[PDB]
Amino acid sequence: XLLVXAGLVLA
Amino acid sequence: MVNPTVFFDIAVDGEPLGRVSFELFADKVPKTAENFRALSTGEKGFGYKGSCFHRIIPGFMCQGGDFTRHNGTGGKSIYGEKFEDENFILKHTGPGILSMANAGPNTNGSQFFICTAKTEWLDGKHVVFGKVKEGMNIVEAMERFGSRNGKTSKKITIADCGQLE
Repeated sequence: XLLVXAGLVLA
Repeated sequence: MVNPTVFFDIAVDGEPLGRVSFELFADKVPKTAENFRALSTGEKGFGYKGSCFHRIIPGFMCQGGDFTRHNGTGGKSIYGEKFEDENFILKHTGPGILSMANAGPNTNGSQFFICTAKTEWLDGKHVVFGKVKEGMNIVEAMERFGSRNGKTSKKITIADCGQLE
């Protein structure tokens, strides 16, 4: 998808 | 307190591109703003200078601030390895918004993103703490080096950074 994460990047 | 202003001097594969400045909303989120400010000046002996934007998605955002691992797994705050979500008073209203990347609730480190669109779905999950003042066109220029999966075709870098006011 459209996330802004730090480590486990998801859809 | 007057909201502080910081700048990034951006480079593309070493070549200067331009300057982006940000207003930091210390009047809403003083702790979150202070962390970004200090990391931008390097006054704690570490920070954003020389770091890269590891993940850029055109039409979405530019992500950077990982100055220890340069890939999304690193960075630290001036308060320690992580700090809490200060508040969610401010929202992701449009291009230029400056907001904290995280790995779920209360895991703010040093990673951030500059929005190139309104990102409403992120409201309440990511702490908004600033907005681009000058050089949005430079952000737009940075954006063209990203891709749908985030990978950048050129090394986008913070050649220099500091506080203007």
